Amino acid sequence: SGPVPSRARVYTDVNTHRPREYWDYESHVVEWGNQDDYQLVRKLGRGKYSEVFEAINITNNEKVVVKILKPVKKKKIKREIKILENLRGGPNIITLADIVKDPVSRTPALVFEHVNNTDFKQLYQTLTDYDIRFYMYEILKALDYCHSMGIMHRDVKPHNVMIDHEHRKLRLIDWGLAEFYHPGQEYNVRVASRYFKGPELLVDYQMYDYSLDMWSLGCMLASMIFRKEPFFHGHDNYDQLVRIAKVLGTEDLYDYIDKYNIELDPRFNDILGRHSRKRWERFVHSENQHLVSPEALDFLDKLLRYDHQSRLTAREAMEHPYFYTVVKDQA
Amino acid sequence: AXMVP
Ligand SMILES: O=C(O)c1cccnc1
Ligand code: NA
Repeated sequence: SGPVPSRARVYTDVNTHRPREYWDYESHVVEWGNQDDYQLVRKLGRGKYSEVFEAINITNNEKVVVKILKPVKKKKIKREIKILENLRGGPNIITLADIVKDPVSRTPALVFEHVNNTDFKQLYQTLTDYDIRFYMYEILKALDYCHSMGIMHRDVKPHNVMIDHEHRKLRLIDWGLAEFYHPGQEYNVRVASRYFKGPELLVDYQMYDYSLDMWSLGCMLASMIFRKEPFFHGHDNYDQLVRIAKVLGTEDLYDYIDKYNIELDPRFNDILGRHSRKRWERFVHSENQHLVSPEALDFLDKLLRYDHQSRLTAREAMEHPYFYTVVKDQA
Repeated sequence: AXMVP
C-alpha cells in the first residue's frame, strides 16, 4: 500500500506560491565575481565535499572565508548558491559575499564575510545557563526565518553554528545540504550527521519537512543541558535508533511506525526490543543541575518526539517559557 | 593562490 503521506504543519505552500525562479536552482545563473580580489592565507578545515580557507580581500583589506565547492553532483553547487542568495540578510544567516572560481582548477568557491573560526561545539561546554538559552533562541531565529522562506537546513549541529562570543553574535552556516520544501516531495534520508538524525531518517520515511531541523536542535539542547556529547551516541544508523528508543521508549516508536505505515527494516528487528520511556530527570546529576530546570525539560520533551508532526515548530518554540527571560531582556 | 600564490 505504501507509507502514509505527510505535509508540513507550517509554511506548507510557500514555494508553490513563489515564482518558479525562486526554487528552480538548476536554472540559476551564477553571477561570478573576480577571483583576483582574494588571496588565500591558510586552510581552516575540510568537509567531505569542500575545502575552507581564510583569505583576505585585497581591494579593501577585509578578511573573508573562502569555501571551495566540490560535490560529485554538480547540481548541488547552484542549490547552495541559490539558497544562500534567497536567505541573504535574514537573522543569523551567514552572508554570502561573493562567488568566484579557482583560476587553476576552475572550481567554484563561495566567499563569506568573516566570522571567527569558533563553533558552538568548542564553546558550549563552558557556558552558563542564561547563555545556552540566549544562543538557542538565536538559532531559532535563523531556523524560523529559513523555514518561512521554504528551506530546511538538514544539517543542524554544533559544528554548523559559528559564535563570536565576545560580541554575542551567532551565524548558522554550511547550507550545502539544505533543500527547498515542496509538499508531497520524497527526500533523501542519507543526510545530516548520525548523532543528529531524526527518527524519520533512521526508519527511512522520505516525506519529511522542516521539523527535521527541530529534532536536531533537540539533540543539541540535550547535549548541552545534560553535558553529554553526543546525547544519542550510536555506533551506526541502526544502533542510533536503539539509543533513541532507550530514552524515548519503544511504545511511541511503534505508534509512529503504525501511524505512517512505515516498513521497519529487518535489521532493526533483533536489536530494538521493548523499552520504557525514561523520565528526563534521570539524566540530571551534580555537574549539570545548574543547566537543568523544569522549563528546559518541558521544552526538550516537546522537541524530541518521534512523530515529526508533533514536534514544536521553530515559531512555537520561541514562545516557550524556557525563553521568557531572554525575550524580556531582549526588549 | 586568486592573487599569487
Ligand atoms: O557556510 C559555510 O560552510 C561556512 C561559512 C563560514 C565559515 N565556514 C564555513
Ligand atoms: Na550546480
